[PDB]
Amino acid sequence: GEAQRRKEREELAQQYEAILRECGHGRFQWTLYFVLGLALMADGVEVFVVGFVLPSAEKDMCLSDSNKGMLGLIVYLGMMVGAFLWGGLADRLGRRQCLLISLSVNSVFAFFSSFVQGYGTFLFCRLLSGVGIGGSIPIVFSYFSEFLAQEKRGEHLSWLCMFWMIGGVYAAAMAWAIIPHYGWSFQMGSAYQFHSWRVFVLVCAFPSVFAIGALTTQPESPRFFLENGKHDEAWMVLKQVHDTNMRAKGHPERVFSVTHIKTIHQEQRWGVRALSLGGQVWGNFLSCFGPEYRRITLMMMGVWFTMSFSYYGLTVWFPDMIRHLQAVDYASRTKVFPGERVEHVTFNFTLENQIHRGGQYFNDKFIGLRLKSVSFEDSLFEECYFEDVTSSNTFFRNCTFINTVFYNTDLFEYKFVNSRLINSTFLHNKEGCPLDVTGTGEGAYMVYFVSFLGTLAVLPGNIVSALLMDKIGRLRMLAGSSVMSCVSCFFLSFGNSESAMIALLCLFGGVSIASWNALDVLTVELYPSDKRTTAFGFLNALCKLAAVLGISIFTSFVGITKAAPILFASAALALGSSLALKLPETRGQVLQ
Amino acid sequence: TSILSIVYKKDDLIDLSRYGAKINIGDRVYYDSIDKNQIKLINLESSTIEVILKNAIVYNSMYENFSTSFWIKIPKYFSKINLNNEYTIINCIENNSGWKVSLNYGEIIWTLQDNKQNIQRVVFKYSQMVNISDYINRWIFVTITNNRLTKSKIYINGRLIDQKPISNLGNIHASNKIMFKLDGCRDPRRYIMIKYFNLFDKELNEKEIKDLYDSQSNSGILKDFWGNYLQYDKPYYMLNLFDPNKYVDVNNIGIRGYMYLKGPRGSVVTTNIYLNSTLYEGTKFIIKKYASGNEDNIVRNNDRVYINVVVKNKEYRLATNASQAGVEKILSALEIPDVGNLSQVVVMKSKDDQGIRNKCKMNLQDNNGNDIGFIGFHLYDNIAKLVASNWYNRQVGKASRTFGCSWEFIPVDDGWGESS
Ligand SMILES: *[C@@H]1O[C@H](CO[C@@H]2O[C@@H](C)[C@@H](O)[C@@H](O)[C@@H]2O)[C@@H](O[C@@H]2O[C@H](CO)[C@@H](O)[C@H](O)[C@H]2NC(C)=O)[C@H](O)[C@H]1NC(C)=O
Ligand SMILES: CCC[C@@H]1CC(=O)N([C@@H](CC)C(N)=O)C1
Ligand SMILES: *[C@@H]1O[C@H](CO)[C@@H](O)[C@H](O)[C@H]1NC(C)=O
Ligand SMILES: *[C@@H]1O[C@H](CO)[C@@H](O)[C@H](O)[C@H]1NC(C)=O
Repeated sequence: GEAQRRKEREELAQQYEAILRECGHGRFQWTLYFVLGLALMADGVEVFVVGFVLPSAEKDMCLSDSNKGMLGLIVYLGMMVGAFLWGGLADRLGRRQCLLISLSVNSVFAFFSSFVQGYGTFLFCRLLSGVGIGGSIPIVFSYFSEFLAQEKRGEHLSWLCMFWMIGGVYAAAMAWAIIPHYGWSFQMGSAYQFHSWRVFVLVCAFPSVFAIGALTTQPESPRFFLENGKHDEAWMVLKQVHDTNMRAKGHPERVFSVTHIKTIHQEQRWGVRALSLGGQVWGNFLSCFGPEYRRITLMMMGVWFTMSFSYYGLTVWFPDMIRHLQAVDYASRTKVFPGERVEHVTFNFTLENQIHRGGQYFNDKFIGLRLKSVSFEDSLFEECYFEDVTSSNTFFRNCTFINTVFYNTDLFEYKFVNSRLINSTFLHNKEGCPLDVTGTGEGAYMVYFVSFLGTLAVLPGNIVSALLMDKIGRLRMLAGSSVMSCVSCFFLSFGNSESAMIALLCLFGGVSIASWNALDVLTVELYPSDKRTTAFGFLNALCKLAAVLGISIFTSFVGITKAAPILFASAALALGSSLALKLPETRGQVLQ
Repeated sequence: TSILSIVYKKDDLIDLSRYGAKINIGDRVYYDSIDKNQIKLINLESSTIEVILKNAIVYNSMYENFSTSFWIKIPKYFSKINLNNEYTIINCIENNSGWKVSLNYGEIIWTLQDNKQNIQRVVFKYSQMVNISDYINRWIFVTITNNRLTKSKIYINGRLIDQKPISNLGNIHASNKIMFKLDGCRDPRRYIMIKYFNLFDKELNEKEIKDLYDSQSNSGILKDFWGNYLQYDKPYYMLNLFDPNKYVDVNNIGIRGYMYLKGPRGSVVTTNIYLNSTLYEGTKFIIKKYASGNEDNIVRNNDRVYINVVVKNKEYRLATNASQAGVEKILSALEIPDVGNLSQVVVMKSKDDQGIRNKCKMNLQDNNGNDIGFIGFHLYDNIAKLVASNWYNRQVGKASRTFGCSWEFIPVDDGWGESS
């Protein structure tokens, strides 16, 4: 029984490869390449939106700690759910069908989140958008693989990763050209406010809609039709491929010589259908852990987990380290004024990064002052008057206030730490958040630039892989790029300034891309066409879970030491390369 | 049934009961100008009151039940000197045996002690961190009952607060003379107000305590936030009981303008001494007599008055157009001579139809004696606008819960000590 099924599958794969060789490479392949490139660009854009809008949403929504981190991680949680779900569903519903469904869900919820005012609703909308876009990568790669002959499969598949970098560049450019315009205050509804980061979210949800629009005009992959017992539509799709290719070539007169293609033999209602779909998906997932695929699946799991953990940890750790260095410089530039006795006089100033200690102000009226990271310590205020005072990161510690009036000030109760107020009156307090939210100004600009640089770092290595995938092999490229990634992780210690961190981030991003391309091609080529998307989606869910763990750990390791992240990344990459070197070779084989 | 009852008279304090208690008063004891029956005691040796009963009415038994009642006003405690400073205000202990009532930071304590030096203490506690307090600087009706067989109980405003068994206590002796002075107060600027001190030789139950509370409450006269009499030509700040976190404010002057509820209120803080809400915010309301024939300035029930409103230290008049859309019609503050024929007359109500005392309410009526309705607030497009409506009267007729027809008048007082 098993032998007959294996023979049928092998013969079907061989005939399919022969048909694809007969049709050739041409206009149809490039058109589908661009369509799925848009589908992948949507995914590439999706991972930057929350990170780019957090500085503004934290003030526009009164975001505290333990809520910004969840906002950051919700996209990866949504991707982890969506990758598995759509990878499981694509082997039973179709690659194009599930791609349309998931992309439409992503577009709908990304459009909805652009107008949502609350936090829990924003978290839910972003989680559902991540669920929608989670399954873009596995479905796109398995869908593009089934239209390529064995002569050039790694090259044509690795050309498909340029669009992830293009999406990253697009997100960086949109953030640079949209977010800095803080003056935009469109008003629709008195209780609601429309800022520029919502416009950024809209423009970032645009590429998923464009991808759906491009995907409406592409046919289903013939291989899914053949596996599922449908031979007429598979033959029609192959004929359409042949006609398009040969019409582009310049010979629109030859005839599709293929007549018959052997097909795999096939052997309350809503609830029954859902139960059947769940059972079949669970069966596919369990067969992925079968006697034939049990070593391969475990090694693939290890490689995906290790490389995702290391890459995501590093790519989140680099901006955090840059920010920590900038904060250290800022705190090193702080000025100190120990002791000052001040008599009756009106006070006007805008102070940045100062500490006044041991002050004694008597009958001083502070009118219209902006305070930025200004701290008063050991001070005594008597018969003072604060009017039109606005302050951020300002604290009054060990201070005593007597007969003082705070009129039209945002000096809330959390800014008076270990302070004693006697007979003091708070009048007409300005509207503000109950707790500190910090402030981000011009320093956001460079951040976008940094991200842009990182994405540009991917540009060279990709090309090399695209020019060398079929010359050396997937295993050799994977190992030889993981080794360089480990070398860069060790080299990490030779940098303590912002420029050094930028150069190191660019180097790591430019080195790991070849390994990622090889991993994608290898996981495409190592699984049969009836389990390709299920396995790819499961491995992508594992990748997203590893990304979450790595992000959490490497954020917890910022500002403590530079040895723990280096050790973790180097160990994980070494283990991943070791596990990868034992995989089987798939170059020069039919897509079986 | 009353043995001692101090009541003001012509420049003296007289016992109403048929016992002729001898009362002597110090030279630094004050009397309020409007309500001379209220007695003010300061933290001075001279500010003293002695009362002397007869030898036939001295509490000297073991099975004798007895009760005391009075009205007390205690200002706010401002600084840290006041905690852990229990000071006696009324005393009747001699040879270490008797009864006394004292005050501590947010506490009113009643103490009994017998010949065996056994202490029984019944305490009422009120916080000082509340936004709006019911006891800080406001008149409080305190009644203490003692049944030697069962319990000693305290009652604040006619409701039970604390009770403690005293059956273990032995024979309680009482002084021939009763004290009224502040003893043991370290604060040298601390004073109290007491009035209507009554003594009974039996334990009162809930019914007698309650009807005594109504009898001594003077339900026929309006009261301000502090419990004093409501007076004409005196600026009052406005507080709404239903919405106590917003103050009455105006934006424009005239018919095109409206008065609304603007918030939130400020705060007055002294770092774990008090965290009160600011009471001197908004626009002051002055009451002008129109048809009240009484010579005094006291505002009584069913008085038909005018309501001036103080905006930027200028006096305007409350008025509204009787003929506009809807029953809930907006109120406005407009110039005094230009009012013309818009409705001005407001009837002050203190007690309900049955005579049960409630808070201050204002019923706007026109020149023809037709009730425009009670004054309250209604929400128009997220603005709490002051309106005169018949809806509150309809709810009162149906015995339903009215929403926002109850107001409080807060004059500036020294016991609050807020900076304006
Ligand atoms: C805290 O203030 C109270 C009340 O004073 C008012 O509020 C102050 C903030 C300030 O604006 C004063 O001008 C106000 O009159 C003080 O208690 C009163 O103090 C005054 C002294 O000016 C005195 O004449 C009163 O008798 C005091 N009243 C009482 C009931 O004691 C209080 O002393 C202040 N606290 C401290 C530590 O100074
Ligand atoms: C710099 C390369 C790492 C990124 C991380 C990631 O998830 N990448 C996708 C590319 C479509 C992938 N699954 O390879 C590339
Ligand atoms: C300084 O004071 C003047 C007048 O008091 C005012 O116009 C100006 O705005 C103040 N400075 C700042 C920075 O607000
Ligand atoms: C500052 O705090 C210290 C204790 O931390 C205290 O001894 C000192 O008195 C404080 N300064 C002032 C001005 O009260």
